[PDB]
Amino acid sequence: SVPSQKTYQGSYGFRLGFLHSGTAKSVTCTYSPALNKMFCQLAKTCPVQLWVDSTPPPGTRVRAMAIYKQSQHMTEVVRRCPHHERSDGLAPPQHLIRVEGNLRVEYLDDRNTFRHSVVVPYEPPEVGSDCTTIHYNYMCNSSCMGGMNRRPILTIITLEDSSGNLLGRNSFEVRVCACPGRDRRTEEENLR
Amino acid sequence: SVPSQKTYQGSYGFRLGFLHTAKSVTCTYSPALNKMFCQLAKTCPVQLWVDSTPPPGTRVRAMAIYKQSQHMTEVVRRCPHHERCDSDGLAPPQHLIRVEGNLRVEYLDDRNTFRHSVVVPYEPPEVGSDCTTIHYNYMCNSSCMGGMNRRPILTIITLEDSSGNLLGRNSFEVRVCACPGRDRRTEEENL
Amino acid sequence: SVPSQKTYQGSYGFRLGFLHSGTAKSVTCTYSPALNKMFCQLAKTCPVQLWVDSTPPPGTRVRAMAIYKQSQHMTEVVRRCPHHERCSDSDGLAPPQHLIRVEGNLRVEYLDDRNTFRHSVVVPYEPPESDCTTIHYNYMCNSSCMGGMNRRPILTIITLEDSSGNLLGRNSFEVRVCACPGRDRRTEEE
Amino acid sequence: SSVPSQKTYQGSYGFRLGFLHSKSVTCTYSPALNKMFCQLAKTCPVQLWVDSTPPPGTRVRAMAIYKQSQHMTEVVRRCPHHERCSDSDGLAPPQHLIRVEGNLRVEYLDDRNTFRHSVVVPYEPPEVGSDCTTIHYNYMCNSSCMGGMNRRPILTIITLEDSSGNLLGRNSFEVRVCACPGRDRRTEEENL
DNA sequence: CGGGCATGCCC
DNA sequence: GGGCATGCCCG
DNA sequence: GGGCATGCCCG
DNA sequence: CGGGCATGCCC
Ligand SMILES: *C[C@@H]1C(=O)C2CCN1CC2
Ligand SMILES: *C[C@@H]1C(=O)C2CCN1CC2
Ligand SMILES: *C[C@@H]1C(=O)C2CCN1CC2
Ligand SMILES: *C[C@@H]1C(=O)C2CCN1CC2
Ligand SMILES: *C[C@@H]1C(=O)C2CCN1CC2
Ligand SMILES: *C[C@@H]1C(=O)C2CCN1CC2
Ligand SMILES: *C[C@@H]1C(=O)C2CCN1CC2
Ligand SMILES: *C[C@H]1C(=O)C2CCN1CC2
Ligand SMILES: [Zn+2]
Ligand SMILES: [Zn+2]
Ligand SMILES: [Zn+2]
Ligand SMILES: [Zn+2]
Repeated sequence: SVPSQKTYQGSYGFRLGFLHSGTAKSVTCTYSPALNKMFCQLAKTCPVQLWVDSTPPPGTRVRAMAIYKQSQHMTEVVRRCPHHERSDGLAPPQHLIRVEGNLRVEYLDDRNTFRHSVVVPYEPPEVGSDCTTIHYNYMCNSSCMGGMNRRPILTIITLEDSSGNLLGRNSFEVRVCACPGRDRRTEEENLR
Repeated sequence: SVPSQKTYQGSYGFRLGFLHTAKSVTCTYSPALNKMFCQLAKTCPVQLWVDSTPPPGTRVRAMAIYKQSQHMTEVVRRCPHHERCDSDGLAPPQHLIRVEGNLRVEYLDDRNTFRHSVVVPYEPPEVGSDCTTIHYNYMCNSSCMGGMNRRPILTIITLEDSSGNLLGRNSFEVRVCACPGRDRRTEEENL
Repeated sequence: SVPSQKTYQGSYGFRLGFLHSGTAKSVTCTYSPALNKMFCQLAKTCPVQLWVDSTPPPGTRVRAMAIYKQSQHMTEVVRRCPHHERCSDSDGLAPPQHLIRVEGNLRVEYLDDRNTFRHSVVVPYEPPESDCTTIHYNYMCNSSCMGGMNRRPILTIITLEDSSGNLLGRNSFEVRVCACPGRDRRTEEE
Repeated sequence: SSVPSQKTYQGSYGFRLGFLHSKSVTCTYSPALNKMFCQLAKTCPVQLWVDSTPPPGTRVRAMAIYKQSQHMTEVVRRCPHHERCSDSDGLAPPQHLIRVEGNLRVEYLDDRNTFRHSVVVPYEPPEVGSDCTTIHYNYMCNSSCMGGMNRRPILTIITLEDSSGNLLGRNSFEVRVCACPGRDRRTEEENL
């Protein structure tokens, strides 16, 4: 079954935050609140903030998974194109989404659905901060032929206990493109 | 190594011909550039013109190479995406160049140079015709990532005997694109 | 014995020309007239123009050779550093030890001189398509490489030769291979 | 190549390392980073402290590995320039990064199975009136050497072993070989 | 930092 | 055919 | 000890 | 694009 994308704050008040990087043409990543859509470049750092009202228990994990947004493509596993599949020392070459700068990263190929995901332990924010940040990398362009092939995707962020039970969920659309600033302005202008 | 490009009409007067830039054209040839513009997997007719007919057993080989000397040693092959596609029943999935409509087509993977080539027997022109046309197919765009990767290529057409000895050679540049008529006008106007 | 660097226009009025690309920090190759010095990045295209008053005969060749500019280093052969001489930058035609390559010419020829041990690269002269024939040189080590040039400045000598090697003309220019030619040209000119 | 263990192991003899007290200085050790900053080919003293005297024939082996997990499987060796510099003392083969000075009983190993380099000397008990044994190490490449360590930080693994090579103890410390150890220690400390 | 264009694709 | 979608070369 | 030389990084 | 850091080296 297609994994759920429904927003769910859960008993810890789980919410996502994003950096507000603007729409300069050269911007490596930028988030559009009006679209709830992240625009980023291939393999560049894509910060995602985790916000909670109450700290989840030790053993809590944070999983990221991509699915196709269009209903006719939702049952197809999101994976890297054959060119980019051919790197780093921790992530499987087939996985679209990586976590950088975290040696506790763990990747999953699902036994039943064959979907890819990446999971890290939830770590509480630093003494001064009010949120925890994960540095994601997207390893294919949305336009990659033989891969996403111009099909829009969503990234589903799930807060899990140690057993994998759901504690909270949030999602956002992603476009991996060469020009995130240009493309965000173009789509937001097309809301008019 | 690097195969020869030298035009060589040889003992039989071997030369190439091409049919005769709108944005609908499946293929278009530029005499000014000696360059064929064609779309992926669409008919690319090349005419064989000879002054004298070659003997029975003569073969016609086609091979692609990169035009730039910095890439000329790299084997031209299909990109990873299209390699994973669309066979006609005989063409191996990694070969860039195919021949359509010839049951006697042979595809060669050289055991030593690793270069790909496609070979058909030479047929004399039909009654009333003064040339023999072979319908080639290019199975990747010049821009295909992980393949030609926007590098221009040349197609080398060689006339060979059954033993592989050279009888004649010609060549032409080729760009496999989505809008051949458009790119031909741009290149001819950027000179 | 050090190869000659004496400018000689010869019977064909042989001069060099360079593209004027400014001093932006990311410029891949820029020429300073005040210094007669080329600032370029490693393995990037460095255009050198050949200007002649009359077309030299067929068979004419164009050779490029690097020598150290300082007199106390002039007898040392300019070569790549031990690190770079082990890469795979091949290009299919160039020797791994040679500092200077020509890109985009299948008729390129490289020489290790049997007597002087010096490296040079030669291409056939081809008439302009332009008022000038351009050769695309690549320099395969930074001026600062340890065990190679080691921050010593070099001169590139361009010689026009007939098919037998006789001198038809000669010109030269200083070269710095660096990460940021735009920044370094400004610093050296200041 | 498989990565040698870095696990601290005091062993039956309570083996531990010590360092002398610390911008013109040739070497300096930072307790906050467990990191040694030293100059190329300069004396880098390392103290051996034991609670009990190991048996005769015990040896002390030093081996370098890259600290980052990405480069951990790569053998640490001298850059091509320094390997050709012929700056040998007469004992160390030119490819070895780590040398021992002032000990003619030194032995250098090019492991036939792992291809790792190491340098080993006999363990000498502390002299009368002393509490530790000092080995004077030399590092023959800067951390920044192109074609060698190439700005990748390394760890030095010191092992105590018997005559046959069996492990008796292990410690480790990060090391940066640079031109100005005092400047670079101050810089790295001040970034924490 | 990115302007300008290459190149697939849709109307 | 006009124009958009979307990557990238070189400063 | 400043401070420059110079490869590199970062968007 | 430049700003500026990393880092060997010079006064
Ligand atoms: C949104 C709802 C809930 O509150 C839980 C988790 C997700 N769905 C179904 C049950
Ligand atoms: C949009 C992207 C960028 O960030 C710069 C300017 C245009 N493209 C390629 C490089
Ligand atoms: C969400 C948190 C904070 O409180 C500040 C700004 C972004 N992160 C890290 C520090
Ligand atoms: C040039 C090509 C074609 O053949 C049609 C019309 C314009 N483009 C895309 C489809
Ligand atoms: C040298 C010649 C010319 O006259 C211009 C500038 C560079 N080349 C080609 C065109
Ligand atoms: C000067 C060099 C370059 O060309 C760019 C900008 C600054 N450095 C590194 C990348
Ligand atoms: C840091 C190093 C030193 O040890 C002295 C002073 C500054 N540099 C070069 C010499
Ligand atoms: C081992 C220890 C001692 O006993 C003195 C000499 C060396 N080290 C510091 C002081
Ligand atoms: Zn891809
Ligand atoms: Zn393809
Ligand atoms: Zn070098
Ligand atoms: Zn070194």
